[PDB]
Amino acid sequence: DSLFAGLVGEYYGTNSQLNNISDFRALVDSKEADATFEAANISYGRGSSDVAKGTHLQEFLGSDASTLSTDPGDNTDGGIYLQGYVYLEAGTYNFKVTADDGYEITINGNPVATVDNNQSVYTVTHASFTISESGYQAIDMIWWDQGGDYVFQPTLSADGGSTYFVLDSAILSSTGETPYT
Ligand SMILES: O[C@H]1[C@H](O)[C@@H](O)[C@H](O)[C@@H](O)[C@H]1O
Ligand SMILES: [Ca+2]
Ligand SMILES: [Ca+2]
Ligand SMILES: [Ca+2]
Ligand SMILES: [Ca+2]
Ligand SMILES: [Ca+2]
Ligand SMILES: [Ca+2]
Repeated sequence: DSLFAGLVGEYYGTNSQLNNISDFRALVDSKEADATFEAANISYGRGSSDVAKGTHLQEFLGSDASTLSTDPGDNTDGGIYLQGYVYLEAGTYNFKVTADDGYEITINGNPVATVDNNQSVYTVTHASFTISESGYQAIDMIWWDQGGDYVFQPTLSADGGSTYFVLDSAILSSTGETPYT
């Protein structure tokens, strides 16, 4: 599998409505990804006029779009599924996520940030969680756009919410091996 400083990204589009996490996960299950990419700087958007139309996905992904495997065709609705590893020291953390529409982030298989509905842009400060052992932790994310505006910026705090960082190539690994890229 390729080793890079990022998460493995998949994009899926649909012409059905995405109302909630279940709907997007079912879309992921239903087919092969419409495009793959390397998610090395997970701060996407904001934009307008549907993520799944035209070149809006490219604009949304920005700095990560040069790794797209293809340019998807138009759809009404769409979203991303990211998976891989993140280096975190043992301790307490919490996410603070800005998004339109919803999303779910899991670490070591456990949900740590959830918005199970559509929404115009909103920032949630999520509850803390603990990491028991320093190292590369498993992480995955889903996010979608039902239409209209779109943005997705998870940030993470290690210091009780005083400072937050974007998850990017400093700490992400596609396989859990140390990237030297
Ligand atoms: O991007 C849109 C936009 O913000 C709409 O005004 C809101 O109602 C939707 O839920 C969201 O998807
Ligand atoms: Ca699939
Ligand atoms: Ca396109
Ligand atoms: Ca950008
Ligand atoms: Ca609203
Ligand atoms: Ca829709
Ligand atoms: Ca939207």
